[PDB]
Amino acid sequence: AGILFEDIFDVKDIDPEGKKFDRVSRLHCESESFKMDLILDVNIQIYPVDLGDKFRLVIASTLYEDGTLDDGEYNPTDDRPSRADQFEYVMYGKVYRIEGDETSTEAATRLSAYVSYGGLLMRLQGDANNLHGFEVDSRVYLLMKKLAF
Amino acid sequence: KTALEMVQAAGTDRHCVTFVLHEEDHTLGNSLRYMIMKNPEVEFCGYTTTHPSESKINLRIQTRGTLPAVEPFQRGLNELMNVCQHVLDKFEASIKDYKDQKASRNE
Amino acid sequence: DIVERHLIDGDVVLFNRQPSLHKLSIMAHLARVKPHRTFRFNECVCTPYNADFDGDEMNLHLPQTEEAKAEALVLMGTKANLVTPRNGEPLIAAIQDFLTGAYLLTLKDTFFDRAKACQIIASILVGKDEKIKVRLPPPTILKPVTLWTGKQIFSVILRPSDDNPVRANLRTKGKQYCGKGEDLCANDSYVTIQNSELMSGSMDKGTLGSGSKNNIFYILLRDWGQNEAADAMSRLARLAPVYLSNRGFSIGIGDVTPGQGLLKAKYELLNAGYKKCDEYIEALNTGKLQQQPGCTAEETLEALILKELSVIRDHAGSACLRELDKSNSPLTMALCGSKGSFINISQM
Amino acid sequence: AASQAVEEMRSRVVLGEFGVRNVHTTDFPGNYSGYDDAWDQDRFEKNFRVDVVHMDENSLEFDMVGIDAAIANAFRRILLAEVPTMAVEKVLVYNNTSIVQDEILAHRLGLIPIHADPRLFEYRNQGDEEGTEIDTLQFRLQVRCTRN
Amino acid sequence: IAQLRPGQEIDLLMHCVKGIGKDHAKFSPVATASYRLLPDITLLEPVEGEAAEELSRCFSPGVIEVQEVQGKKVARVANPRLDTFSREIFRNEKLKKVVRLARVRDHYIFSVESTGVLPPDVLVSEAIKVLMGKCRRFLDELDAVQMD
Amino acid sequence: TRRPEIGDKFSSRHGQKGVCGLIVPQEDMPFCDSGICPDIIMNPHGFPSRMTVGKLIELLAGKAGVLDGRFHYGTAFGGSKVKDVCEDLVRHGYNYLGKDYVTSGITGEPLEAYIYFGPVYYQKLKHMVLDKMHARARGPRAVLTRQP
Amino acid sequence: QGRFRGNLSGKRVDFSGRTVISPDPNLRIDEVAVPVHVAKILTFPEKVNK
RNA sequence: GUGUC
Repeated sequence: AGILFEDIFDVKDIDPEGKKFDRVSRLHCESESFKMDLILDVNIQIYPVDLGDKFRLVIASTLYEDGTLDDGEYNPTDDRPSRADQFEYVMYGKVYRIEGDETSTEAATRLSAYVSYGGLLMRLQGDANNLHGFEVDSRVYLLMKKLAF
Repeated sequence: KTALEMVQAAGTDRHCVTFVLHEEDHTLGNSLRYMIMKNPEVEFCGYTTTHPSESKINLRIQTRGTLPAVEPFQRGLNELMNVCQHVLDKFEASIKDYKDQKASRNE
Repeated sequence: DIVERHLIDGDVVLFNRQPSLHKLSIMAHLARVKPHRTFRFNECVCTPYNADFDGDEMNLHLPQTEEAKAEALVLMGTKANLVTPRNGEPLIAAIQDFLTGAYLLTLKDTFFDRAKACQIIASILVGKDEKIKVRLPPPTILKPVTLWTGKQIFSVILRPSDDNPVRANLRTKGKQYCGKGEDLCANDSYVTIQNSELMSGSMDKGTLGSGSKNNIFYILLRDWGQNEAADAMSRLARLAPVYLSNRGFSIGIGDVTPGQGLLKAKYELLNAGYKKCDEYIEALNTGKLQQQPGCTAEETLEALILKELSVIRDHAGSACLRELDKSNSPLTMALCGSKGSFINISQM
Repeated sequence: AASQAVEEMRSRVVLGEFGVRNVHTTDFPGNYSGYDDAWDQDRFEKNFRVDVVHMDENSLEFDMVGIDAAIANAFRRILLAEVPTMAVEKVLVYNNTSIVQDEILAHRLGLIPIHADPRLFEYRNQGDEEGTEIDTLQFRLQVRCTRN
Repeated sequence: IAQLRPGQEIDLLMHCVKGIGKDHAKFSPVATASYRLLPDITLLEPVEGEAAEELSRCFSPGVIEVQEVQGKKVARVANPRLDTFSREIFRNEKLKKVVRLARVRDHYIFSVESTGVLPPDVLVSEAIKVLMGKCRRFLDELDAVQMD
Repeated sequence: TRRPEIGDKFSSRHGQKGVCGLIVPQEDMPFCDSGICPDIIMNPHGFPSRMTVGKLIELLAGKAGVLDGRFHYGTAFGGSKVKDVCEDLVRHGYNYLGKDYVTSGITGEPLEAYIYFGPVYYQKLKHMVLDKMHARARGPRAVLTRQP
Repeated sequence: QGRFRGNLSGKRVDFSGRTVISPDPNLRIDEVAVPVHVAKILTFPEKVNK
């Protein structure tokens, strides 16, 4: 189980600066286990997220538990039951611009990470040890699912 | 005369094939690309015109795995032949029944 | 034995214009015979000749000796001559239509599928590309729909295949940079291409425009060889225009219409401007208007009301921007910067 | 709630105040991860149907259900060009004494359609201007103006 | 065709041949070949009387009928077919959330209008055979190609 | 007698001159609904810089006139406004200002954005490419100096 | 219209032409289309090798 | 001398 990161987030704000696009909107989330600011963009036409909802976000690679790492992705083939059928939102992007917090000039331990899913941006902040992997160049799959309780 | 030519890629021997069709337009290109996209064994399929003052169309077909790109071409072409055959067979009967019914109700 | 044959394809032929001012007004290209009884050439190289394409008649020369046929190919070469000796900016980048198409393609709003992606990259295998395998990048969003993102379509011009060693790296801002964040911008006007694939931002007049630095083709020619810069300049001119034609870009009279809430916004400004300007008349007649600059009475009054009139126009233009839509064709062209500016919008 | 808008996105096309959404036709395998469509020929035969709304002397109005835009556009494109018919090509003028041009007269005569069955006639070989019996129709015109 | 005066004469002999519409416009066997997507007008909330009567005028006549039954002045869609799309509902934003305009993307209304050379009901049936004439001619040479 | 070809200069009677580009057949040039094809494709990129608004007004007035059946006055410092003409374009059934629903022909898919259609008075100018075309290799020379 | 910069500098060239230009976004960056009517007039001398 | 760039 190559899980890079997994947590439960709640949306505090959504699209604060009016509205510019017609299919994409900004999302502001927060957590309870570890203090962290998660910002991403998701399609509203497909995934109609609203205000004040709790979802589960998982960043990982190698969907199939069987293979070490496969060459090419096949759309309808289901040889190995992966983690995508249990969730409801899948993305495939890459990390870049590994920088940290610049406000605290002296000793701090807060690190940030930027991911680009082919145009849609994602910003993560949090603890140093919480980010275990998250290499500079890494192809990572994002998984989102609504948790209504 | 020259009906069609085959250009295979230098690297891929029988994976990426471009058929060059002579004296054709976007009519048979769009229907054929639709018929080949209906096939699940095809990754990339697409037609393009060389020049608007010419009639040479390059149509590329790529299959996922080790499979020649010549079989899906004729498969989709025969499937389109059957589709138009059935479309004509149904249209003829609809026209006939509507016409006979109108002639009956008129007089 | 000397034999003089007709013009065949693959000839170093000179093509130029008569009003020559700079040294790039004449160039040498490869000849191509086409039965249409007219001269034809790419629109990207129209800026060096400064043609207007309505009444221009350009001329053409044919070298006779073999010693000069090789000298006009290495010095007066289209691939070699891409920057200008005056400053050093690339003169051949793109024109209005291609810029608008590239801007409408990458908008963080476009979403294709598996079938349209195979068609947009189908019009790109036309020349020396028929013996080249094209790859399909992995799709981003596939739990529900497996739909494609338009920004990954644009990254195919840079790296068309796996064998081509093209790894571009650019990081710059646009003409609409909102600020308050380097790459968390509000209007996504920040281009960051890493390893020859677009990550963020929309292509505008400052990224792939003619007469600017930090250009895509310019950096591509500086990092890699110059032959790779010209092979990727025509690939965009075959990808952007067809998609723009199949998308639909048009302007009507409904685009430029004053809003009802806008007519009363400028009415207040015009009334206040008139009430304020028509006071300085009797103010001067009574004897007033203390003067800071060394000048005469009518001179200070000439500039005191000249700043009162520009305020009305500026305020009206600024209130008009909040009254327009997000699909206004003139506003779209102004944001892109192909042919137009905000001044023309505020004037119309 | 969202799955419904998802199946409605591909079924119908929505019209807005500015712009049209859901334009591309997505019914191919691999696109949707809930359904499967490869050919379904026997199922396609029972879903396709043709109706006739109105039929006039020289106009026919019909309806097609269960078909895409590709084959329909192909039909509409070949209805104009690839369907052959007869028209005037060559003209011998003996004595033109009028105001209209000879070229304009020939053009207007070629614009005149002909009520004839093109199925019986052949296709002309690469080139011949003498004119055989099977692939050339003769027409004569003669009129002179006189006073009353 | 032409106008004559006393002292004028015209004598011509023209040849009619077979051709396709791709060569010249005079070989077009059909005058108008077009189709239209089926309209769809879906209401969301029940309307009041005056709003219904004002919406009946915003559309083309014969789209939304106002039924007035003893207490109610409701609107009802009866036949959306005879409706030219003008999307005039977004003119007044008073209602602005009462109608949804859509186009069913499997329904096509073809309207052929022939010049008079041949019946238009046969032109569509001939176009279907012409479409497969090339699908067969290409397979004919593909047979010899794969024969090698 | 000459026909227009690639390289002929046309005007828009509004200070917009241009040489012809690509000659497109009738399978392309999409119709919107009724089957009307664009006779001359105009580029929307030359409008803002040239800053010509009278062109769209003239197109609108011409469309309204050809629909109604009366010539509209467009004199300077007066003529007709855009308030009484657009409300008259609604009675027929078209959109009120300029927009129409178009169906692309090369693909067969509708256009996301709407296109501006209408009749315009165009004019053909001189300086054809037939006369503005010269070439010489070895011809006569002068007697004073041996030069072309 | 003299002989120093009128004839010596000018020296009108042969094997040339001039024609109205038209757009064609189907060629490369270093390509240009020449009509066949002009190509038939222009000739290029070359010596025959083996 | 007129016309276009």
